[PDB]
Amino acid sequence: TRFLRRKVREGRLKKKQIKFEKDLKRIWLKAGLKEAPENWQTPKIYLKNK
Amino acid sequence: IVRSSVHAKWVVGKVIGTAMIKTAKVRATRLVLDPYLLKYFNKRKTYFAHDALQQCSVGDIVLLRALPVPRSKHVKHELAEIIFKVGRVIDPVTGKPCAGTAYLESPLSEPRE
Amino acid sequence: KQDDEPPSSAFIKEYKDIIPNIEKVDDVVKRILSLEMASRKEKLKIKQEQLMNKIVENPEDSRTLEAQIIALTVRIRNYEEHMQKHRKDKAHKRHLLMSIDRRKKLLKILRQTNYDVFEKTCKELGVEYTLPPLHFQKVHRRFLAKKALCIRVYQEVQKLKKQKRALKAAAAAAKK
RNA sequence: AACAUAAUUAAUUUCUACGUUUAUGGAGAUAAAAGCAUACUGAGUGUGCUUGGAAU
RNA sequence: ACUAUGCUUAGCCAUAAACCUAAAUAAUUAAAUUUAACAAAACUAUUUGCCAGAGAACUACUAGCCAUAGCUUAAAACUCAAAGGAC
RNA sequence: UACUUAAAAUUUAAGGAGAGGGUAUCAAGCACAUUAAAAUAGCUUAAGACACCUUGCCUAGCCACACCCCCACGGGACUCAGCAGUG
Ligand SMILES: [K+]
Ligand SMILES: [Mg+2]
Ligand SMILES: [Mg+2]
Ligand SMILES: [Mg+2]
Ligand SMILES: [Mg+2]
Ligand SMILES: [Mg+2]
Ligand SMILES: [Mg+2]
Ligand SMILES: [Mg+2]
Repeated sequence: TRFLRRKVREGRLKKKQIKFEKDLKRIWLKAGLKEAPENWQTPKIYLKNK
Repeated sequence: IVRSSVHAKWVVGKVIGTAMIKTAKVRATRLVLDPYLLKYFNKRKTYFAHDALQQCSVGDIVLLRALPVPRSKHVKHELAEIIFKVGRVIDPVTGKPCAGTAYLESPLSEPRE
Repeated sequence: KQDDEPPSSAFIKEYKDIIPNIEKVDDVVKRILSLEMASRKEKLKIKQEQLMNKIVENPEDSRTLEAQIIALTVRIRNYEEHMQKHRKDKAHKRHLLMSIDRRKKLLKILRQTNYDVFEKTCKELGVEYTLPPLHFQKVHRRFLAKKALCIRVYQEVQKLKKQKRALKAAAAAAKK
């Protein structure tokens, strides 16, 4: 069932990225900023970047 | 000239940081008895102290005096004395410079320099 | 590099003080006993002796912390030259990193015992000493990215506060 | 949003109006020479290593 | 018979019964001490790591990682009165 | 209660020598600091921060709650967790 494991792995990592992105949005919104800091783009750290 | 409320009217500790302006972070240690083992261990506390002249360096033993009014949320002490300067200790018994368990200047001599 | 490198015409440390006394010595004999006909190990005994005189108050003693630190600075700079040619030598790469760690340990003990000697040793040997950090910081992609945003978010909030203070003060000044 | 009246005993009114958690294939019953790591196929073999095999 | 491969030069993988199955140090050889047995005579002090019945489980999930069947970290429900070691 | 001012009982607020449940597969928290010309880049944390979970404890007694909305201007499922009774 490895095919499913890769499918589960790629969908688990996508949720892991959304949780990372959402956690970053919570911080600046709580601080009182209405938009993310200028020139900031959340890094994609769980994708096939390497 | 009423004194502070805090119990620690006088605390000795080591200057573990000096990166704040005119303030020295000091780590004090006390002995606390373990009730199960009946042995004493070190419970350490951090004290912010007002260093007016910024005359403190990391690793030196200092004496703190409780301030009558808290200067800030965490600064409730001032630097009374530097008991031992880091690497520049002066033997209290003889008064001669020392570098560890040795005399940089012999106590027999009288340099008076 | 470093300010001083022994000349090729210099005698080895065994005969450094003996040949001068001898009345007349041939050019060939001086060349045989110079640093040109010696191993690299011999050239390092001359570098160390020069540093001991220029730093240590008593160059005769080699067991002091300042002397041990000088012995390790010569080795460290030697290993660095070795590793510049032997890029894949893993035994000497361990020797280089272990000597650096040994020097830091000795510099810590020197600072705690004789600060005056510590200051001269670092200035002369050109070694910067950084104090050990109280707390270890973990490092990974998620942490470095979140920690970067938090610093950026804070700075922006403080910049906005400064602008508001200037505008508020400017309005008050006009009213006055 | 927050003024003013009064005052030859003194008082009056004002003193505002997002995100985050829980929920609807695998492993377990009643019996009606070897090994470790790893690669390939299928336990067979390959490479290194261990004796918890053996060898006068 | 022949290939991946064993070789070389640049990158990655981080796994062995990676075990002398002995943590690292300073002791002592007497405590009338086989202090189970087999290994490797025994024992003391110090510091750290680790262990707390068995299967479920070198598993599930989480997190880190040039790895994407992997690697490291590592449970619960569950079920039993054993499991296990030396002779 | 006395004096027209001093002894108590009882509370409140700000604090800290030390002590104080669980999970580290909760490992980072993200303004949590100092200075006082308003600058500095600091503060807490494997000696367990932060997060989540459970729990009245300190027992001559003490704490918390008083239908719900942590509060109670307001709103709403609109009141016995006073005694005795009922579903
Ligand atoms: K309540
Ligand atoms: Mg081996
Ligand atoms: Mg071939
Ligand atoms: Mg888990
Ligand atoms: Mg009721
Ligand atoms: Mg209420
Ligand atoms: Mg009742
Ligand atoms: Mg009632």
